[PDB]
Amino acid sequence: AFQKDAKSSAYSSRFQTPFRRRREGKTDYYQRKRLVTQHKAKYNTPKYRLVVRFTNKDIICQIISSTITGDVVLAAAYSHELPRYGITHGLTNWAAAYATGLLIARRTLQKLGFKVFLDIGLQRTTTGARVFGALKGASDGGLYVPHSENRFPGWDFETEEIDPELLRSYIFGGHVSQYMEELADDDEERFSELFKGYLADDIDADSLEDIYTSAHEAIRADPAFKPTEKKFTKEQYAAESKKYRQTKLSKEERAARVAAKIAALAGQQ
Amino acid sequence: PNVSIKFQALDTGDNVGGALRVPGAISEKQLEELLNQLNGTSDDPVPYTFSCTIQGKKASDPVKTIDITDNLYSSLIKPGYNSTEDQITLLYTPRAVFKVKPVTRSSSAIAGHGSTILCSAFAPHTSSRMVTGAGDNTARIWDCDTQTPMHTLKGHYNWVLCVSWSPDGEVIATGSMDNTIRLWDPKSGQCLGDALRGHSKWITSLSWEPIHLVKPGSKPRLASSSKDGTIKIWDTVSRVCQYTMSGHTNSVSCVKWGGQGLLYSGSHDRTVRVWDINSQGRCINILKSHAHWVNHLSLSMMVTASDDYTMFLWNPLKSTKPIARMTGHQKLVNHVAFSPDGRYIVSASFDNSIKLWDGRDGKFISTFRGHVASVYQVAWSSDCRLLVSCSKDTTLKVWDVRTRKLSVDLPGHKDEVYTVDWSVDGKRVCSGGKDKMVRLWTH
Repeated sequence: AFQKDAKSSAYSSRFQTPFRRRREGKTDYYQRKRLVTQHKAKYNTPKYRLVVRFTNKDIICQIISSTITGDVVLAAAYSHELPRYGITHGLTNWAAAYATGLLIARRTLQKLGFKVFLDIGLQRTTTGARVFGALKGASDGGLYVPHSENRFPGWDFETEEIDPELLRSYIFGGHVSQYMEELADDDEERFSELFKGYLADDIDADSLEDIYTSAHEAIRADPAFKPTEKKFTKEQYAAESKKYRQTKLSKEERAARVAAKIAALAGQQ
Repeated sequence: PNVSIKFQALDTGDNVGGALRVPGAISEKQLEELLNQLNGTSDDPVPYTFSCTIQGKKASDPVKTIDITDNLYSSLIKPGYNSTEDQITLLYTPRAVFKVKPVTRSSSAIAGHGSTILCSAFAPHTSSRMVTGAGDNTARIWDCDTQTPMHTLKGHYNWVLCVSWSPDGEVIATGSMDNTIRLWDPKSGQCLGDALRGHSKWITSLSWEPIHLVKPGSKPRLASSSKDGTIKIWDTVSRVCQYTMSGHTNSVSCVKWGGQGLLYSGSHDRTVRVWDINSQGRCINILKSHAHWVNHLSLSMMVTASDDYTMFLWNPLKSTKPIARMTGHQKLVNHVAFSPDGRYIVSASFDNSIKLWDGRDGKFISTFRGHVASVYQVAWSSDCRLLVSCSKDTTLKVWDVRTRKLSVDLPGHKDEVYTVDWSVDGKRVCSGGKDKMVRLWTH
């Protein structure tokens, strides 16, 4: 980098590296401490977090607990399963968060015959955020997930009040259809760009609420998680992958490279 | 050591006979497995449930089921009788189904009907639909799932005192002070066009036979009770008044129908009338007994709860004489749940107590205590197993039917719970207070 920046021996020598999962900007250890650590007199009683995470367009809900060897997944549901239940579009929206969360609750609570805490991760807590969508679905789903109402959309700021006519509307995609409506007579340039697939499968707005309404039914009816079929084995995926992973060296090879180098770069061209 | 078992059936239902011997060491879970094999019901998730050996007023507890059979054989309660100590007596009845993982975040609240009042309906099972009725003159259909209001039915001239809901959930019926009942489409929120006239005074109560098993000649009907002192039977599909039942001097507070053939009414004139609805309109029997106004009714048995705080059980259909007089509550019993459910009745009273009764024996199985104030409503939530009660103390409590112990209680700072509806999955409570919200608990 910059000549008069650059790093001394002494800088590096005494540098204390942060964790790794911190270097990665992925773990808030301060919040993790407080999420995980258990009352000392409840002994080996695991403290299960419901982890909700948003990728660029897949939602992740795992129920996780901890172990000094590593954390431990009890249950996992991904919003990409939702085609299974009759959901194909907008699956990182507030309603896919709800749906996925309900899928998580129903699924685990099944394989159990349950108290659990929200790991928001690094998400901001803004009112109307969709992490909290996950929460509602896991809670309407059957889990005991301790929570308050003031981050669900349709929470009145300037009064301690929830409009649930609104929050229902979000669970079902009502803000998405209403946009989808509104775009059907003020601009079809854009309505064909985004909302494309809805044309391509003939699902115009009004129906949006039913898709989710019956995604719900479908889910409670069979939450039991279908793994993908696979196609190619452990071994193959491995083998084709090693075609693309460089492999280190011997000191012997490196030794030559320098000796070779002092043959070239040195003895007067 | 072995036991001889003698099982005799209790209630109409399954029949079997033959003593059967099993070894003494065996547990209750094994005893049912032997008995069910004989009964010819399978050893599936069907619980097959026991009650025992009639008595237990004593110093001790009497004969629990789950105690190992060798222990029971020695000492049932006493060592037994002369005729026991040799057999164990089992009464067998189904239900019941399990729900697993309880969960628990706070219930969603759905605000509505400002500061208002009276009726609640939840179509159990698949139906997510909940219907609330109010003095505000409207009714609102809500989603148990979303907890958002689907629609508000705004037909009525005045206060809505009562409602009925069909299991299809597609039809709703309401009774108003306006003196008419209306039939509505819950999905559309459209008046059926069914406005039923005929009652002069407020339509206080109604019971509806959503579907009629009998040939289409007979259709589904709703029976309504009114302040006018009369009851009318109406055709839901064609909003016509098939029959009028006159004969009550005072207002008709409660009615039961769905009997599809028997109309049962309780009125302020301290009388309970049994009726033949079909083209006749004649009251076959009048049950006399209650010193005061009859508030609540159950129709298996016919059970009436009165202001005179007594509950009467009425014998088979023709004779009109009382089976037993159940006493013990101090005040008015608001509601009771009675059914073919093992002839077991649960009564909620103003006295702030709730009692479980054996209609056949007349014995009081137990009383649930712990609520501070009058008990507004009750349901046998889990089943035979659980009783759910609501009160002024803003509490909906869950109680163990067998023990009559209190397991856990639902509400805090608020005002009170007027009524509750329970499904296997969840509980819906209509509450009132200064700041109002209906509560939907999910488990």
